[PDB]
Amino acid sequence: DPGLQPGNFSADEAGAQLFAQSYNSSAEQVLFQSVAASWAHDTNITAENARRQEEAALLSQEFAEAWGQKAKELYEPIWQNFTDPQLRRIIGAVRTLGSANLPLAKRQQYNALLSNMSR
Ligand SMILES: *[C@@H]1O[C@H](CO[C@@H]2O[C@@H](C)[C@@H](O)[C@@H](O)[C@@H]2O)[C@@H](O[C@@H]2O[C@H](CO)[C@@H](O[C@@H]3O[C@H](CO)[C@@H](O)[C@H](O)[C@@H]3O)[C@H](O)[C@H]2NC(C)=O)[C@H](O)[C@H]1NC(C)=O
Ligand SMILES: *[C@@H]1O[C@H](CO)[C@@H](O)[C@H](O)[C@H]1NC(C)=O
Repeated sequence: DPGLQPGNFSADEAGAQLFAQSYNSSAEQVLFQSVAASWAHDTNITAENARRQEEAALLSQEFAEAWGQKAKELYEPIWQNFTDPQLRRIIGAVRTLGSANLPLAKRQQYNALLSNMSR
C-alpha cells in the first residue's frame, strides 16, 4: 500500500519539511476513508458497517504506525531543535507512537485488555 509506506527523507530540517508535507498528503486519503466509515456506521444502519469501521480503523492505525516509526527512526536526535514551531509540533505529534511501541504479544494483550474493559 503506497499510503502505508512513507517516502525517503534526510535528517536535515528540509528533509523534515518534506516529511511533514507528505504526512498531510497521506493523511488526506486515510482520514477521509476513516471518517467515511464512521459516517456509514453513524448516519446509516449500524449493521453491515461495523466491520467496515473496524477495518478502516485498522488501516488508519497501520498508517500511523509506519509513518510514526519512520519519524522516530529518522529524527529522534533532532526532534527538539527545529527553529520553527509548526514542523516541531508536527514531528512531536507524529513521533508519539502510543501503544505501538509494545511487542506483538504485549500489544495484542493491551488491545484485548481494552476490549474486555469496555465490554
Ligand atoms: C477477557 O478476554 C479473554 C481473552 O483473553 C485476552 O487475552 C489475554 C492474554 C488477556 O490479555 C485477557 O485480558 C484478554 O482479554 C476472553 O476469553 C476467555 O478466556 C478464557 C481463558 O483463556 C477462556 O477459557 C476459560 O478458561 C477456564 C478453563 O480453562 C475457565 O474459566 C472457562 O471454563 C473457560 O474455558 C474463555 O472461554 C474465553 N471466553 C470467550 C472466548 O468468550 C474473556 O471472555 C474475557 N472476559 C473475561 C471476564 O475474562
Ligand atoms: C530511502 O531509504 C530507504 C532505506 O531503507 C530505501 O529502502 C529506499 O529505497 C530509499 N528511497 C529512495 C526513493 O531511494
